[PDB]
Amino acid sequence: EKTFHKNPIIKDIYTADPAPMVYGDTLYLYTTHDEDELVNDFYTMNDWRCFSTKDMVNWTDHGAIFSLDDIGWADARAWAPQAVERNGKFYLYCPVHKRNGGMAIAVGISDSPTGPFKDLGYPLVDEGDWNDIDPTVFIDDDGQAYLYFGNPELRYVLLNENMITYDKEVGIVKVPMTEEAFAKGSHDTGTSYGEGPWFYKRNDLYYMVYAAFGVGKQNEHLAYSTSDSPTGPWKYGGVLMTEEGGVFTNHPGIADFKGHSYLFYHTGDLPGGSLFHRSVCVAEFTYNEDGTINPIPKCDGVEKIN
Ligand SMILES: [Ca+2]
Repeated sequence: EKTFHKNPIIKDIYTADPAPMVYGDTLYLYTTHDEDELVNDFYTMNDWRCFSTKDMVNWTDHGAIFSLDDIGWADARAWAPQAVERNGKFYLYCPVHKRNGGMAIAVGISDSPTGPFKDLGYPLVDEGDWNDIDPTVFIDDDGQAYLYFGNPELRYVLLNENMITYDKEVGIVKVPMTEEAFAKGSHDTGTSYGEGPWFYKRNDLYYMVYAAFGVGKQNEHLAYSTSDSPTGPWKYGGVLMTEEGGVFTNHPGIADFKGHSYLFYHTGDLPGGSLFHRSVCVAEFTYNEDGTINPIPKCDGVEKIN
């Protein structure tokens, strides 16, 4: 019986920007995909992948579940996604380049967590600028869903119950980009907030985890902030994972599965790995009693769970 799985999770394909979703007895891990053959020696990202597990050590590869070619209005940049389930359907939020436009958020819909996903037909969020990447979605206890996104500015909308529209009266809301919320740092706002927001609630505390840029630093680390409310005010928490052992990017995804807590992240540790050929990894961790989280070291692998 296999009882351990050594990182990186998947070894025959380069993956990044992990977004776990637990539904019932199964954890589904959605990722971006760094092509084996790079175009112009640079990031080459066309489709999204899904890998599932029932036990954290045996993984099933579902291949491409959605792609830029499935989105009629988008031409480039299959960037960090997140999926969510609601009312018997699965929604995949994907940041992409809108042809002849800026960065927009697509929503794909499927009756299955492993697709194939069908694009809505037009963008869900489309402000005309280049900020709105790396969406994260969470459905709160009161039934209100939120969609956060952005680099270098964190923004959100209130998603409606159908998950394919948002409240246009509230519109797109900007988060104040303060040191109080996101620490001092080297990103465009002068705070450490970078990209890859990951929004959720656990035991009456809300969390915003993100890729971050420290003062005087070039590479991303992972950090987090907290709030008593889903829309703030956000207060800086601390470092969740340092840059050590990583590549220029890191990107967080957190899930509880069968009573255990996991941080998914990425590195360039696969054979032939690099900043453009990444690999998703996972570390188990535990929360402090007061809801804070100590820094998580990079991890050799995880144990089977039941
Ligand atoms: Ca993400």
